Amino acid sequence: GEDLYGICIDIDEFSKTATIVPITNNFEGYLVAKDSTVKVKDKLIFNKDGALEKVKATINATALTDAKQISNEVYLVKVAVFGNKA
Amino acid sequence: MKNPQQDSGLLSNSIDFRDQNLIFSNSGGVCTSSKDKIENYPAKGYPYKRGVKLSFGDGTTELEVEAGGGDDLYGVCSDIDEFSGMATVIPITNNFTGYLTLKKVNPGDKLNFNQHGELEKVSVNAIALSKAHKLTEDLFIVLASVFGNRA
Amino acid sequence: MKNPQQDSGLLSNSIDFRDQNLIFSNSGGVCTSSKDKIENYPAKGYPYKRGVKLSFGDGTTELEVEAGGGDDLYGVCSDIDEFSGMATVIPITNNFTGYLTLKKVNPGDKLNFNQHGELEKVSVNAIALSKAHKLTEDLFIVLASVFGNRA
Amino acid sequence: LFDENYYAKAVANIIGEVKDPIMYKWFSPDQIEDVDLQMGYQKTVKWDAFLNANPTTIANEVNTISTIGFSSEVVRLNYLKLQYKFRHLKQTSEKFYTSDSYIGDINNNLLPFAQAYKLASSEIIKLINHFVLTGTVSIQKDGKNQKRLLPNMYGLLNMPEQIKEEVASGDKDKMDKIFEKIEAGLSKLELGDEFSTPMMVIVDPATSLKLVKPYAAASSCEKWEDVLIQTIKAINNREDVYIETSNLLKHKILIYPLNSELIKFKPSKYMLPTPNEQVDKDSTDVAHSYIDFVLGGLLATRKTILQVNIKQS
Amino acid sequence: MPEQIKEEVASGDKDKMDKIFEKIEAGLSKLELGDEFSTPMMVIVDPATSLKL
Amino acid sequence: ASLLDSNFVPINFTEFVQAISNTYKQRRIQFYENLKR
Repeated sequence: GEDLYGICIDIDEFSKTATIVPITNNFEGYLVAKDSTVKVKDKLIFNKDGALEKVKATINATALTDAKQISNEVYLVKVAVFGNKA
Repeated sequence: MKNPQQDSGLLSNSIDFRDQNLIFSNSGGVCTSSKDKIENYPAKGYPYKRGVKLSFGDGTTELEVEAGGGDDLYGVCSDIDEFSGMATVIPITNNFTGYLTLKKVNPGDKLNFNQHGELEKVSVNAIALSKAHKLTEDLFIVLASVFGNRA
Repeated sequence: MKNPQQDSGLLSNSIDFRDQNLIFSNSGGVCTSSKDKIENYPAKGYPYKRGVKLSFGDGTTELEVEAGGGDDLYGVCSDIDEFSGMATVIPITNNFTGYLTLKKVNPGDKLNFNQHGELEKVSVNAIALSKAHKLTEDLFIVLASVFGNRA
Repeated sequence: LFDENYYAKAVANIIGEVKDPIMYKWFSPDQIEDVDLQMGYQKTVKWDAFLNANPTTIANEVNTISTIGFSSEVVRLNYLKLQYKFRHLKQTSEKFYTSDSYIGDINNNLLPFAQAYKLASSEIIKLINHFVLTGTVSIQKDGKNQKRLLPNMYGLLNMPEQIKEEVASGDKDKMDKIFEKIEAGLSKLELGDEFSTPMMVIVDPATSLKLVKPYAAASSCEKWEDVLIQTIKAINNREDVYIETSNLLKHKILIYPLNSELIKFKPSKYMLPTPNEQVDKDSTDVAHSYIDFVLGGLLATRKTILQVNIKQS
Repeated sequence: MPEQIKEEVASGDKDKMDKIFEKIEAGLSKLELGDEFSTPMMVIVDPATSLKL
Repeated sequence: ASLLDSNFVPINFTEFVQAISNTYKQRRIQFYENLKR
């Protein structure tokens, strides 16, 4: 939503510490998607659960590839996020 | 072309030191930090000294950058290698201060990128630090500092 | 451009010997006499493989040759040096046989030069010795023999 | 230098464990020559002649004679320099991760510099071999999102102006139809005076499986592989014919001579992976290193490669 | 060993070497050796199978 | 000037890279010599 501060790119469960890139820095990588209804050249918004869903987008995130499924609910999609819209 | 391909007829006079930077060959920024994030992308057309936007093909080939602006603005092209067809892009997240192409304007004016990657007076993107300088009949440059997107 | 500036990606196969002359780089005539009169003139534009006409400036500069025809026809350009900007002209008094640009035709057809130095079907100037050969989308060549002007 | 830099010593001590590329089998020893470049082009000029018209009969007196034309072709080979970056453990930090059997954090997927460099070099060599074979660079099984490359950069499979045959979808399993297409391509091949040279064929595993079937009623002691070898020996002046299987290829058959005068590989001497001097250090235990590799340099004469694609759609 | 290729030749075709070789070819097709396919191979057969071979 | 030669002492990174290239070339030559086809 409008409360987005950044994206967690790494995690360490032993120390329970999340390494995060701030929203002010652009990123290109694989993130969790809500479902498999995301195609290339699609505007994406973070939901209340922190998952990327197909589109009032405060940030400008565009999918580079299609949703790829590994588990029953795991959907990884390559996305480039490069700031906030206006 | 950033470097004039046509050969000069005369040797330059390297005696003066003033007004020797208002040239189209000047690549990069007037003030450059060592912590600036720089990317390289395939160049579609000639986006040099212009705002760039990401364009995706049919999926067979990877994404490229094309001269543009508006809501699709992705960054600012500050340099280009012609042999490899590669455009150097500073992301819109990173701030830039330097000479950029201006649509054919006074200091303090708020400038935004148009559909062709050219700055124009008014969301704002930059603030003019000088006036328009004419290099060719339709080529105008301006010193602007870009600080991202803000309404 | 007579010589393709863009470099080829592959070595040619020099095994065949047939149909290896229908190229735009072929300069001169298929049959050439040692007693032919040849002149060189400054080139206005690109009149290669086209009929040329004399054009005079304002008097400050000498005369030049420009792609043209009609009643102003002076000769046929068979070669050009790009470095010097010099077009080789065989006068209309002298007869020429070779490949010339054709307006975008069967052997035996009488052909005359148009305003742009291109041969077209019908005063007559030449006779087509073959059919039109397509080199580019708009580039057509034809083997013709020119024997002067005759109504 | 080794006393001052640990990474260079590690690379020198672990460089031997890296296997040779498999692309070396695809070319003869004389077909490959190294060039000194990292990014640029190498151009060569070839001169050809042609006949303008029918000959002139020398009878009595004549001044106008038929002419012979000449032409030049400039062929340019482009080279590209690419880089990869990988993360590893610091040399001083190794001792705090050196377990009894394994060295490196399993949870964090962190490895020592030597092992990380070995694995990265292996992957880069695999990518180089794939590019040399197919002519494209990609990391997807679908083959999409390929890297846009400079012109005059081609591989054995995407080389233009070569003999290309396509087996239809209906005849995807008909080895007779496949061999018909192969025979048509071999007929259209043009070797000229360099016919007396060994020939090389590269096939996919499915094609190799189909080859060993008896030639067709079924023949005795005669198989499709033997028939193909005889057919190629017919045109190569009964020279040696080699057959190789590559998992990179899929429903593709590639036939080309092994003569340096027709197809030559002039790669950069820095084409194979090379470590970079720049090392990204920080206050933590994680460091970053860079590997450089050069692509480009395959030069082939026109109409000297047979490329058969079996449409599976 | 689990997660390996297993083929079954039917009872009626126990003496049909062509059917046996068909099943063997299917198994060989379903084999997946990766890039290490350029390696020697080993086959173990019972004496009856050897006599049939 | 190859990494195979234990007597090689690289003065600098450029010489190290040159030795790497020479080692690659020598490995290619050795592979082609050992190949029997």
